[PDB]
Amino acid sequence: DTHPLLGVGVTDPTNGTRVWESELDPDLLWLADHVIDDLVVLPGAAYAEIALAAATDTFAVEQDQPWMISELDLRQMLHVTPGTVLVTTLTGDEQRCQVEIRTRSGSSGWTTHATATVARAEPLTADLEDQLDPDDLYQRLRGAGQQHGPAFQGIVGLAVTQAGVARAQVRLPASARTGSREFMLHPVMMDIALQTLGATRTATDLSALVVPVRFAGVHVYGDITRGVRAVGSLAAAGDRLVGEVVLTDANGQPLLVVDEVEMAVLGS
Repeated sequence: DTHPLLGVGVTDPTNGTRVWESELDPDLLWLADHVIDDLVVLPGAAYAEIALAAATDTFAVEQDQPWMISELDLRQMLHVTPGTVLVTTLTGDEQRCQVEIRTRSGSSGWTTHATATVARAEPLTADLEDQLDPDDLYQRLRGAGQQHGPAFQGIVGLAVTQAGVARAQVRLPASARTGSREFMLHPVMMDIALQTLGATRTATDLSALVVPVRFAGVHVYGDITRGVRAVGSLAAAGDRLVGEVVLTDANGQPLLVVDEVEMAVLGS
């Protein structure tokens, strides 16, 4: 009953830093279903889950979704090969804390893949659609080398505003369901929410694919797995493009909102 991504923790008495190691294998539940250029790469959303899971395991809190992620940098993609060991540290207090997520090659070597700053949760017109075919979006993304398996195909309905906002109908697929219990936030479900940015006009106007590299302000209010509508916008500023996405209830209540998703073109 231990967290399938985070694994088992131990606090280093020398410095109060907490440390978890975890065995990752491509054949792990629906990891196989997120691939890039024929390589299984762990989805960015996973780091968010790990960071939350790490905070929860460290500090007991009565609140249901007690954390928000101030920010999260996706410093390097992790190609999930057999017997990958994923190593998480956490420092800081129960108000604010830093997570860092690495993989370890043997002993004496680590590669940092993500860093997150977790904090306590803060509580809670002729823009009309061109209907779109989800199967098109997926086939396009397959063409740009991103192969979403069955578990990650949560976009069951899709459309774009004239303003270029992607509005999507999402259902967490069957294959993604199993193993679900242990997650503070379901990485597949979040990934799905995030895939809408790919349908945003800025993104489409851009082979090569656009991918998140940074999150800021990820808010969780419930079992996003219950989320059914996902709306993503993506503007281009500076040299850099940044979107928001928000995932909602059947009763239109926000389940997950990420205030900022910095994106970047990747050669494929």
